[PDB]
Amino acid sequence: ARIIYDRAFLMACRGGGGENLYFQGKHPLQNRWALWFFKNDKSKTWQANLRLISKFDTVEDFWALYNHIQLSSNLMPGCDYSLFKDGIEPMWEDEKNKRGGRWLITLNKQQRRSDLNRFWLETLLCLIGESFDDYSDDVCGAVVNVRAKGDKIAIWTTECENREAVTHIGRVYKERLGLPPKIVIGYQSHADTATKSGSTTKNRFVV
Amino acid sequence: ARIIYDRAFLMACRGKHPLQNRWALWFFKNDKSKTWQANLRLISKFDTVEDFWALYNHIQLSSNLMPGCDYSLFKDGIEPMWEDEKNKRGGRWLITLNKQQRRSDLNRFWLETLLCLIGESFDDYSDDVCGAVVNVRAKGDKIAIWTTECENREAVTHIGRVYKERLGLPPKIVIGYQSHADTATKSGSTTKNRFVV
Ligand SMILES: CC[C@H](O[C@H](C)CO)c1ccc(-c2ccccc2F)cc1NCCO
Ligand SMILES: CC[C@H](O[C@H](C)CO)c1ccc(-c2ccccc2F)cc1NCCO
Repeated sequence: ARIIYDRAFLMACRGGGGENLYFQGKHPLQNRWALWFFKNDKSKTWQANLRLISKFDTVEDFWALYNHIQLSSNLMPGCDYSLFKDGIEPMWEDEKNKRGGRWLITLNKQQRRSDLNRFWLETLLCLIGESFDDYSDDVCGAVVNVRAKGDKIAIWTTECENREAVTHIGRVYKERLGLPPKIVIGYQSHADTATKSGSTTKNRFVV
Repeated sequence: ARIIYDRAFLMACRGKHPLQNRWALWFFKNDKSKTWQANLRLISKFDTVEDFWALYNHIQLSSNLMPGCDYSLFKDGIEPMWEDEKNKRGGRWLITLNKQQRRSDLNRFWLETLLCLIGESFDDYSDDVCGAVVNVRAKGDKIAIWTTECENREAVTHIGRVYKERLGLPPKIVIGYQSHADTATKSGSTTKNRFVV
């Protein structure tokens, strides 16, 4: 049976406390997850800029990692963070992303201060909590691109032709973000996003 | 929980199973026309048993063995240079192959070394492993496991003992652990060993 945590449960497991007696007191995740960082440098190759930070598979180890990064880390533009299921690289060329795409939220300059941290955490909860019912199996991961022009947050899914999975992910995600129903989010095939065709990329789906 | 694969398991996964660590394969060469950083090339990274074997099977089919060249597999975020923050206080267990041992032992010992790394073969003391280097040379090839701290005797000697076991070296063939700080100093014909097994 799928391990599913709602938003309230994940939030109550936060701040630590549990003794983890018998190694049996932590709350297991459905999936193991890997946190990645990708910098920009004096042309290091794409592989040399992509770094694995940490992996986890309990609610408590998620929060120790989240609380740590929140206390310790700086927010540099040009950088990207990704949380992906164990064994999927955060690159669209990966077997599990090549046929896929992303549900994209773009924030303007002003919304860095107000919405970036909030929307990123809400995104992470959706992933580790298995919030999309059977369609959570279609999730690969989520990416945050920290940029001067405006930040991007996206959930990556495995198959852009699975309309029922994709649209359900998008509905629940927009709901969990608490976006106004007139803020429309768009799902972009990685194959279209890889092609630079001018102004904007095509949306396969919108919610 | 720690991800440990014995030698039989890794061999049966060959032609996904996650590795404890992500690993980076590097290529380097002693050309003078170019600065050291121009000679250090990053080939690929991986973090599953299957992606290790796709990379190993590829390099085994495709690549040529040129002397003067070095290959290195290091944990993600450690450069294969003794000046790195994770190698500067460290050293290496060293296996020198003589000229005839190239044809017979280089490929075998290099693979057995790689299995020790990706499989986490040293129990808690695999956290002390930084990587492994192969120096392909005319005089005789060198294979070494690099560890992070030459003063961690219990970690170092356990690595050395399990490594010599996994290489199937006879107990008469003694391997030596050399601090990077001594190996950086040229003091004559060989370097001092901090430990021996
Ligand atoms: C520098 C902090 C960075 O900020 C983002 C861009 C906005 O929030 C960031 C990156 C990764 C994670 C992270 C942590 C645990 C699991 C998975 C993760 F992606 C958390 C944070 N920061 C949260 C608090 O600001
Ligand atoms: C010439 C190929 C070279 O040969 C060594 C020196 C002796 O063996 C070499 C280098 C790297 C790797 C390698 C591949 C995947 C992950 C990590 C690695 F270090 C494999 C090989 N050779 C395999 C076949 O012998």
